Amino acid sequence: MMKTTFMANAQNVDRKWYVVDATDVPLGRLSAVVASVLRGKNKPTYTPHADTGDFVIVVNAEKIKLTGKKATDKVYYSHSLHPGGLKSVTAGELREKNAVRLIEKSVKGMLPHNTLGRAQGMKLKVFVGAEHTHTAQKPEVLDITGL
Amino acid sequence: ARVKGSVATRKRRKRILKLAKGYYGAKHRLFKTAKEQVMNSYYYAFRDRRQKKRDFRKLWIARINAAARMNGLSYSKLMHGLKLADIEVNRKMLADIAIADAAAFTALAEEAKKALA
Amino acid sequence: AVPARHTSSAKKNRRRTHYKLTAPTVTFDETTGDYRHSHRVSLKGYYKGRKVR
Amino acid sequence: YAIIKTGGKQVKVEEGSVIYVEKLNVEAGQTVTFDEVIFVGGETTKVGAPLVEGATVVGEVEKHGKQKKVVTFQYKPKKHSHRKQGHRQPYTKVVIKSVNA
Amino acid sequence: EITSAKATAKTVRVSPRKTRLVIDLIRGKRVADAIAILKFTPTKAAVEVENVLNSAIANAENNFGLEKANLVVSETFINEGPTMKRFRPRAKGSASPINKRTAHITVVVAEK
RNA sequence: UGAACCAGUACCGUGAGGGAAAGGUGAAAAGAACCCCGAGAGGGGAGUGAAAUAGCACCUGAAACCGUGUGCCUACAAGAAGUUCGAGCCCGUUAAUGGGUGAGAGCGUGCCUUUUGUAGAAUGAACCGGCGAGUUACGUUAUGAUGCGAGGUUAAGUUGA
RNA sequence: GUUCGGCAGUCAGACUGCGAGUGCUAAGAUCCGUAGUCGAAAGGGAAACAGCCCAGACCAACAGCUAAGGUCCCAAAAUAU
RNA sequence: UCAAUGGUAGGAGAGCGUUCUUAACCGCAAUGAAGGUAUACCGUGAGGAGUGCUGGAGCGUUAAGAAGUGAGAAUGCCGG
Repeated sequence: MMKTTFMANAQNVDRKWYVVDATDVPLGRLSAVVASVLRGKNKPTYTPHADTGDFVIVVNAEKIKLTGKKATDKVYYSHSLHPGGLKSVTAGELREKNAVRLIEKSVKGMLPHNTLGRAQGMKLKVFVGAEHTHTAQKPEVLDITGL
Repeated sequence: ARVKGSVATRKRRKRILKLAKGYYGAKHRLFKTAKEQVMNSYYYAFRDRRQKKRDFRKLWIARINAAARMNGLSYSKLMHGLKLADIEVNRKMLADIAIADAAAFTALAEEAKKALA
Repeated sequence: AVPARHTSSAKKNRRRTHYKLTAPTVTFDETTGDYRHSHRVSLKGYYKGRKVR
Repeated sequence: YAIIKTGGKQVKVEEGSVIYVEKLNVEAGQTVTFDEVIFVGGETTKVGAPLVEGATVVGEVEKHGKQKKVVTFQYKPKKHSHRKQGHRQPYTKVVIKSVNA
Repeated sequence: EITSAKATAKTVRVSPRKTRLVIDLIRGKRVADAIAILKFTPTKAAVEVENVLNSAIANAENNFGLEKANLVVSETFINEGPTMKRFRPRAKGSASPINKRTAHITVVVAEK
């Protein structure tokens, strides 16, 4: 009666690799489903300690389909612990410079904020204008839609 | 009649401490923080006698919408097809078919396809 | 000045970690002993191989 | 291989799988059969099974006993919360050979 | 036949916490290293551990004579005993006592 | 009994006064000859005794404290220090749906008095053990129990253990 | 429900509306009547929340269904029509 | 079978455990009482025994009576 559950993963994990891209795709609608795959939530094998952390690959990450004037009023912030620690990276700015944390900080907002969330969330694969590198392994392109 | 029952009193002390053993550090080297420490633990073990119910069911429905979503199927219209479906409204054994069941899983999914149909 | 709460003895020993003593380098059995330290005098008057009481 | 809900617990049985189940009016070991078995289940065979007939769990009844006396003190207000219950359960270990599938 | 090379001591005021500063150097090494550091120890606590140490080699030849050059320390421990207090005066009726630090001093050596 | 013990002792205070602490070796000291370490004590052998973890404050020996060894885990972690599940490891039991772990992950504001409401920056608690608080004397009322019943009832006292 | 008999404690509460009063028709302000709530009632919802809403817990359970409220991720259900 | 089982101050009922009880009932005890210790049993609870070990003299039953009688917590106390 007692052990009708099953992990089937918590030692025997999988490892798969996915080139996931669209050049312009909107940020939220990409973000929560690449969050779903970096969980492996879409994989039918969930465990709260699954470690189905997908090799979530992005290249050519120049553009969000940017609704409204969000490149003028998105503006980010930060706070260094020195008092009066406002330091702001702003809206359209550093998109053209380095659109990396332009994504994965928002996917930190996606993820379950814990050691596993920072595990695969700090195991993203991020490229902004590239053909990336190390196709020694086998990468696979995932979808287009927000499903 | 100035009597004590001293060893009996310490046997209540001994009884609750031996039943209290295991937690962090100083606690069994003391008395009273350990007293809640079993006690709080089966307060919400009493809640988890309802909440591993209500979270293993989240594992159930979550993994079954994971495989349904692997067939591109959403849980609400799937279950809606399960009430549309047969004498089966069987739930969580139908969650347990996450192992290796294209026959049971995708075919019962097709039963739901002819239930929405 | 005056402490607030009890030191937990594990943390008390975590204070007591770096407090340890350091072994001095002892010259071992010379003839069959006895001993000095390098840059120091034997019990037989010897530093630099000559007896000085 | 089959699925049977004896109590309010629907159960994958394998044709040989020892399981556990709450107390039934079996007495010591009389290996009796139960009949509301709904699935072919764990199949690798004939499919479907909305309501199954003749594939009943010919149950190889073994034993029933006491589970584990887990305990109860409850609810914590301040000002003298109060007191214990706590029991075990007359569980029922029964091996299941011989489904008709 | 047994190694059993143990001696002990009692009723000496030596701060066993600082003897637990002493024994970490001891517990692994050969007795030549032990009397090496022990003769060259700039603490007061570790001279008289040749009473136990010499008395324990003197156990090993008291009724063994075994592996006398070969003897590396098996184990030690030095514990507090009953620390004898004394009602020390301190200003305006303060006068707190003093725990004179008793110690058992226990050494086993063996081979290998 | 303050006081089982050289107790009204020690001790405080000039005084009037106050006022402590503490019993147990072993049957029998048969109290550890000797030998060795050690300045000595103390130890260690020997032997003693039914027993030496039994060695002079010595039956029995927790408890806080300090340890020494031990299987597991932890040096990308910000918890009333928990559950529940559980990777993985180790071990095998008031023989048992075994235990010791526990990474990881979900959800989780200590306990007491008072208050309208305290998680508390409201108190209070260093810890551990011991002590430590709703009685009885007589009376009334209520409720039952029993006995006999318009009749129940002996008080004080006397006898007697 | 009454009656009779013991045995109690409670006197000082808030809060949410709703209708009053006083107050700058200020207030988590007072002071009424009125219902609920807490107190003395968990769980869920609203980010934590004593008072609002829902829903009153003997217990097991690896059952389902549902209240409000939700269904892009944390965080489960609709990238639903 | 049906219905009930949040619950503080409140009130009612019931039971556990300690000690002494000459009572008896009736045993244990050196092959080991009590007491301690580990213990992966049982009992709705309080609680109960089993085993391993210390330990070397009183203890347990049952049932009933009687109680300085059920211990955290107070600048509780004393001792460590």
